[PDB]
Amino acid sequence: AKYTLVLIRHGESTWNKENRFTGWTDVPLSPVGEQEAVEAAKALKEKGFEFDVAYTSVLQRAVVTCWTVLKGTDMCHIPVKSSWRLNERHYGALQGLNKAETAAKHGDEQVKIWRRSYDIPPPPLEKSDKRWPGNDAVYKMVPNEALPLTECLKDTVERVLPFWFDHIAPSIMEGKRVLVAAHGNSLRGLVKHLDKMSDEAVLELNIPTGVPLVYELDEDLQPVRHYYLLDE
Amino acid sequence: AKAKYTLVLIRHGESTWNKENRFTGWTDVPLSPVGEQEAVEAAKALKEKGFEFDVAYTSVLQRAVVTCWTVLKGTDMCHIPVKSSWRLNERHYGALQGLNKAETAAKHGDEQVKIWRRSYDIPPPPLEKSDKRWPGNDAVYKMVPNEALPLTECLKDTVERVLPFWFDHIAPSIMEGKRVLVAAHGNSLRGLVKHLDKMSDEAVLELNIPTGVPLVYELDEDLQPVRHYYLLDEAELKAKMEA
Amino acid sequence: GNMAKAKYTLVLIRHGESTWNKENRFTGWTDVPLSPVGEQEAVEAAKALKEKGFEFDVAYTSVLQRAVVTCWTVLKGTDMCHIPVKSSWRLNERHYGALQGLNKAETAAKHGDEQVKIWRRSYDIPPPPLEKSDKRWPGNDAVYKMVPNEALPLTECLKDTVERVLPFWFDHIAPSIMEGKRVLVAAHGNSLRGLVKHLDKMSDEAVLELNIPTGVPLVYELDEDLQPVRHYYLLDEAELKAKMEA
Amino acid sequence: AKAKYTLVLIRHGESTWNKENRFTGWTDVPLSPVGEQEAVEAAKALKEKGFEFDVAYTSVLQRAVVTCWTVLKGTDMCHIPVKSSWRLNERHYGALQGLNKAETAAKHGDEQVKIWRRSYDIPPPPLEKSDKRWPGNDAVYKMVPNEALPLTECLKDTVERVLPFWFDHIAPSIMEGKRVLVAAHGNSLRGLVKHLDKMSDEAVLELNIPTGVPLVYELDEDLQPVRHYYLLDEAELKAKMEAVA
Ligand code: NA
Ligand code: NA
Ligand code: NA
Ligand code: NA
Repeated sequence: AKYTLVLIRHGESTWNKENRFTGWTDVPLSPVGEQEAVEAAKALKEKGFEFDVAYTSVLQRAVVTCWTVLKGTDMCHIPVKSSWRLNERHYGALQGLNKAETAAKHGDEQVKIWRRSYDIPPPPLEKSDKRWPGNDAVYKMVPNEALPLTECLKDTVERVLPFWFDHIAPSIMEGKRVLVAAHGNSLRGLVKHLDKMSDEAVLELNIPTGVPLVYELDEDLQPVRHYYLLDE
Repeated sequence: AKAKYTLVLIRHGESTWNKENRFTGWTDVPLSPVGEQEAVEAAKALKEKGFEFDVAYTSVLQRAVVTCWTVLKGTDMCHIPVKSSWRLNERHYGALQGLNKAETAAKHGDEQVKIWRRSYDIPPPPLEKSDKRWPGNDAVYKMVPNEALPLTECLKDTVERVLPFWFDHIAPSIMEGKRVLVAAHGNSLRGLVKHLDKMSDEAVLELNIPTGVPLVYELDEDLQPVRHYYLLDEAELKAKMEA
Repeated sequence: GNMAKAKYTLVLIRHGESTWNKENRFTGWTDVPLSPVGEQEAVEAAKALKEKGFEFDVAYTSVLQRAVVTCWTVLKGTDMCHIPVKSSWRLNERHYGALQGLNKAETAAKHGDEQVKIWRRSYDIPPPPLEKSDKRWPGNDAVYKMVPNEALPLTECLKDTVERVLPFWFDHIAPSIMEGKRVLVAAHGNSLRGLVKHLDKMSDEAVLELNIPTGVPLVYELDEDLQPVRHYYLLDEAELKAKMEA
Repeated sequence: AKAKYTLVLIRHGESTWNKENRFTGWTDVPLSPVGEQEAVEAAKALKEKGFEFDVAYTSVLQRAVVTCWTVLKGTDMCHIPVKSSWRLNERHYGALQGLNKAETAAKHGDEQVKIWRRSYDIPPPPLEKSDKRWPGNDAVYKMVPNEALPLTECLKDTVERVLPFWFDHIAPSIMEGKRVLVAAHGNSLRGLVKHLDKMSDEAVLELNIPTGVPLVYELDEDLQPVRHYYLLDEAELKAKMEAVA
C-alpha cells in the first residue's frame, strides 16, 4: 500500500531453443525473447508505470531486456545498475551441454535433481576451465573467490540477498520506483525472501518469462499483494 | 609525447526532429531509423579496430542513451556501467524548442537565428518558469535543483555546465585506467573538445562534429591530446562533415 | 521575517582557528591542523547542536584536515558517527596562490599593505599565481592524484572559488537535501561564502561584507524549492556579536 | 609467494564496557581513554613505517569509527574517503548484550555462555522484535531493511554477513590498487581473516586478534596472503596476545 516494485524475467535465449544449460554463459536473446520484452514494455506503458532506477544482472539477455523495457516506457533517462549478484544460477560443468546428451550420460534422475533441487549443485568446474567466470574479463573487477565453480539454488539465494539489502531495498525505501530485470533463479531468490517462502515451496515457484510481476509493498517492505501484468 | 590513454566520443545520429526540421534542445525525442543505424555502423568500426570499454558516459536524453546502448551491444560491452547526467545534455534552445526552423526564420529573420544557432555567448529567447518545456517542470529532473536547469542556453553556458562532469567523472575514470566511451550531443561534445584541445571561443564556432562517427582521442599522462581522429576513410568522412 | 515553515534544515559550519591563523599566515589549500582552540570550538558547536536535538543523515566536507576534523568532532558530539561523510576538493578554502605560507607582515612588506587588502577582500582579483614546479600547487600533491590537474588552481579569487563550489552544491549537497536528508556541511570561510551567496542570491558586492564566524553552526531553513525561509546561528547574541567582530 | 598488495586491519582498543566486564555486541558504547590511546599509538607505528592509505573501511559503531579517525589523523590521511557499514559491526550477542559477566553467569549459567562465547555455530539466545537492543528498533539502522538486522549471531552468521562487504567493496579497492585500512572489531576481523587464510571452522576459534595493533597483510595478485604480521616487537606483541587471551 506504499511502494511498487516491478520484476521481470528475460525472455527466451538462443540456448533455451538449442535445449542447452546456460547459467552464466553470456548468450543473447532469441528474436522471440527480444519481443517478449517489447510486449512487457507496452503493458507497463499502458498502465502508466514509471521508474526511477533499474537493476539488472550483467548478462546480456537481462541487460537488453531492461533496455527494451525502459525504451518502451520512455524511461531511458534513469540510472541502471548491474551486478553479477543478479546473474542466473551458475550450472557448473553442465554449462554449454545439451540436456538430452547429459540426461543420457548421467541419467534422468540425477539431472532432475541438479535442476530442481534446492541444495545439491551440479558438478563443479575446475579453475583451468574457460567457463569459470574467474577467467572472464567481464569479472575482472570481482574477486575470484566470489565467482562460483557451480551453484545450487541455495547458493544463488545467498548471493542475491545481499544485493537486495544493500541496493534494491534501500532504493525502495528512498521512495524510488524500482525495476528489476534478471533471471529465473535470481528472481526466485528475491521472491523467496519477499513472500517468506520455505526451502520446499520455492521449488514449485515458476516465474513466467517476459511478464512483469508487480509487488505492492507496505511501509516495512512486506508484500500487500502481487500480480502479473497480462491476460494470456 | 605518446599515447597513454584512449577516449572515444560519439555524437548520436539523426533524430525524428532533425528530419522534421525542428529545434530540439532538451526535448527528449527519439532517433530516426537512420539515426539507429549510424550507431550500428559506428559499433562495427569500433569492433573491427579492436576497441573495448570499461565504462560509458551519456546524457539523459533517449537519443544519446540509445546510441550508447547500440555501441555497447555491437562491441560486446553490455556488461559495463553506464553513467548518465543532465550535464551531457544537448544545448537547451529556450523558447525555440519545438518550433520549425523555417517558421522561426520567417518570424524572427534569417540573421537572428543564425546568431542564436552558431553564436558562442548569445542565447535564444528564454522560457518562463510556467512553460512546460522548462526542465524544472519535468519529472525527469525532479532530483536536480531547479536553479541548475536552464531557461535557455548559448554554447558558453553549455560548456560551463559540461566541464564539471568532465573533471568530476569522465577524467578521473580515464586516470583510473579505464577505457571510456562518451555518447552525447553536438554542443555538449564541442564543450569537451574545446577543453581538450584548448580551443578559443572563436575557434569552436568552426568546429563541426559529424554525427554517428567515433572520434578517438589519444591522450598523454596529463590528459593532453597527443592526436585525434575519426574512424572513417577520407571519402565517407568528407561527406559526413559536409552535412 | 517570513512566517512560513521549513521543509528542510541545512547546517553549515566553518572550522575554528588553525595553527597558521595564530601565526598570522595565509593558508589557502595548505593542509594545516586546527589549534587547540580550533578543536574546542567544534566541541562547543557540537554541544549546542546536541542540546537543540539536531540530527544528521550525511555530512559533506572539504578534503583539508581542518574541516575534516571539525566535522568528525561535531558528529562525535551529536552521536552521529554512523553517517556517511563525503569529502571534496570543491569545498576547499580559497587557494591563495604565491601568498600561501607567508606571514602577513612579510607579504605586506614584500607586495604592499593595500595590495594585500585587495587580494584578501576583493571578489575578482586573485593573488599572484604559483608555477607548476611549486610544491604548493595541488597538481603536485598526492592528495589530488585522482583529480585532473586542469581543475587544480594556481591561485584563486572569491569568484573562482564560488564557481568551483556551485557544481558540488547542485550535484551532491542539494540533491541530498531534496532526498529528505538532514545535511551537515563542514568547510571554510570562502567556500561557505560561496554557498551562502547562492542560497541568499547575494550580489558580488554584498558577499564582500558577509563574515561567517568560526565554530558557530549556521542553520538554514529552506523551502520545498531550496529557497531560504530564514537562517540563524546557534549562539547567544552576546557571544555571537563578539564572534562576528573577529 | 610474491606480494603485490598491502592491507592493514585494526581492532579498536578497549571500550567502557570492556572495563565494566560486559557483553557489548552492537551496543554503541564509546572507547575508554585507554582505547583512544591505543589508536594513537597504532597511528604512530604506521607513521614511522611510512604506511599511507587511499581509502578506509569501518563499521558504524563509534568505537571503530573513532579508532579509524584517530589513525587517519596520526598518519596525515584525513583526506581519504571512509566507508562505514553495519556489515563490519561486532558480532551481535542477542539476549546477552548489556549484561555483566556475573549477571549472565547467574542468569544463563556458566556452561551455556562458554558455549555461546567460544562456539562457531551456536548463537546466544535471540532477542524479540519488542526488545530495544534489536537494531531494527534503532534509528541508526533506519536505512537498512529490518530483515537484515540480527536478533542474535554466532560467529558463523557474522562471517556470512561480513564476506559480502569484502567482495563488494574492500577487495575491489585492493584490486584497483588502493592502499586500504579496515578499522573494525574482534569477530568481524576474525571473519575476514578466516577467509583470507582459509581457516577451518574449528581453527578460527583459537584465533585471537589483539586490540590496537595494526595487522598487516601482504597479498598476492589474486588476493591470497603471502604473509601477515603485527606492527609490534615480539616483546610488546607477546603481552598484547596474553591480554586478549
Ligand atoms: Na575476476
Ligand atoms: Na527539478
Ligand atoms: Na592530480
Ligand atoms: Na531498519
